[PDB]
Amino acid sequence: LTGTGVLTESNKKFLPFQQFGRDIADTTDAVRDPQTLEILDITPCSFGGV
Amino acid sequence: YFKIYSKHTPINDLPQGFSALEPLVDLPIGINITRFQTLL
Ligand SMILES: *[C@@H]1O[C@H](CO)[C@@H](O)[C@H](O)[C@H]1NC(C)=O
Ligand SMILES: *[C@@H]1O[C@H](CO)[C@@H](O)[C@H](O)[C@H]1NC(C)=O
Repeated sequence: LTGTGVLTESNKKFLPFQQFGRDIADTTDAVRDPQTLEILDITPCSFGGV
Repeated sequence: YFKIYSKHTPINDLPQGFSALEPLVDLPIGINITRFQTLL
């Protein structure tokens, strides 16, 4: 899963079988880190219209 | 290519209401199943 974003700690209550989460656009919203199963939120890097 | 899901709850003949079952396993076994039975 390639991408670009701010990775954060998250409160998302992933059940023990769930590996990643999605937004309604099908874009990934969170991931469980494969080497140590912390649940990371994914947010796009800070942006806006100029 | 086989799945098992489960749930387990205390109760007050199948009880009413709602249940959502988490996967226990995917088994990569690809076995042809048409028939089944239960151990007692
Ligand atoms: C991966 O390796 C690190 C360092 O050896 C270890 O702390 C971690 O528990 C390992 N994770 C898995 C899923 O084996
Ligand atoms: C499973 O075996 C039966 C005969 O024992 C056969 O009719 C059936 O086509 C087989 N299943 C599949 C997916 O082909």
